[PDB]
Amino acid sequence: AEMKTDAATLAQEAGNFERISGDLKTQIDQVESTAGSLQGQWRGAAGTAAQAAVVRFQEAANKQKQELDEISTNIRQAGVQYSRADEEQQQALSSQMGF
Amino acid sequence: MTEQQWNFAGIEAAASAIQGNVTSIHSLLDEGKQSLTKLAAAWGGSGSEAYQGVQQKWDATATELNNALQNLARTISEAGQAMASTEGNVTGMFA
Repeated sequence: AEMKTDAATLAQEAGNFERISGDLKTQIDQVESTAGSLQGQWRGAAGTAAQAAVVRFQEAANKQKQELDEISTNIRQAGVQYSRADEEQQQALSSQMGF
Repeated sequence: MTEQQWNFAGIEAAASAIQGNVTSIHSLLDEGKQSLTKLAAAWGGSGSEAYQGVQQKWDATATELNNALQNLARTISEAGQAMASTEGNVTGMFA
């Protein structure tokens, strides 16, 4: 084992999570939007069946979006605000970053 | 064109999109779930009630959106699967 909550480890996991949360949200939004076309086309049953499934899922989308950010932020509050702070050699190239 | 409400080439692949989006969340959740225990420490340990409430809260809305996605793709996927096929051939009737 490397660390327990070490901002290094957390950041290592958080940074990896943010991607999951984002992607997860990206996919969710995709469905929420995509479903739009579905609910926009149906013929009884498949309509309410889907339309409804869209409602339940939609309402759940937010629930998840909440636990996503909340969790994604839970790390921030954990004390993970300094990990990729390796801009030491940033201003370096920066100077040579122009014309 | 007259109405982007739902393009045929859209609603058609829409379902297919739901499927891919469905699985995406299926794995995604499994992906984040891993960070949950790995981030548990962020909640002040993994054996803390704090992280716990997060775990259940994660799986909570999780399966909620996961199921909704399945049930959604279950009646959506049929779009280009059954819905397209023919009426009465939709999952509603066909197992």
